[PDB]
Amino acid sequence: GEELFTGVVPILVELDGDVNGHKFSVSGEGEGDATYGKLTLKFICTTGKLPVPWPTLVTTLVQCFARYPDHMKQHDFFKSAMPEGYVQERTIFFKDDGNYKTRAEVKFEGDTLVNRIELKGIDFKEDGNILGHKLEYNAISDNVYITADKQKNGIKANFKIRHNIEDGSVQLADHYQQNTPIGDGPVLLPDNHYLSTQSALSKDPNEKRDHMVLLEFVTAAGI
Repeated sequence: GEELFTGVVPILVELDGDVNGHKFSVSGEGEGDATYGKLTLKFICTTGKLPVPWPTLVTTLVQCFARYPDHMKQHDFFKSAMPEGYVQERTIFFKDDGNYKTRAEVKFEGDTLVNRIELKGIDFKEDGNILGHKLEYNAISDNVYITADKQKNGIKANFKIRHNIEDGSVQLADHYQQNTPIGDGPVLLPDNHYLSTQSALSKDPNEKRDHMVLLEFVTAAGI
């Protein structure tokens, strides 16, 4: 499956969301180059205004583009599941606020790597940091800690994202993740390791729709 990632691969992302009954959709396009762990993406809210802050969607909106060091390549579950792909599920607990539950299918459609997502958010506070849009449009960076899940023939992960709040404080988002192959072929069940991930958020000065530009680097480490 790793052979499918040796060059630059087009990416498409499609998300339908419902957070406390606020419905929305997001589409994204860009490119990934796993040789360098490099992702360039642009997302648009296709339904109008996004009802949650963009930074809170970054993690949900393709870890198959991680750069695995040569000495770690037998620990890359993500690429091993391709082209058939994998289901990626999360619960994201926003401290003192609501939660997102996400289910996504990541697979090739031809030469394009597609991430199709449903997101459901509940128990958010109307005037909290998410629905109240109190988070800075700021980068996120952290380590995704992966372990094998032999019983789903896949992986689990956990990590924290600390989103800056406009008052100088932090909104914690505790992520719990599980990935399961879609196909029935052999996949790589890894030893414990992590993905060092950094996402830089920006705006396209010519884009009038509600949107997010991302430049992201993802590198496997810890072995």
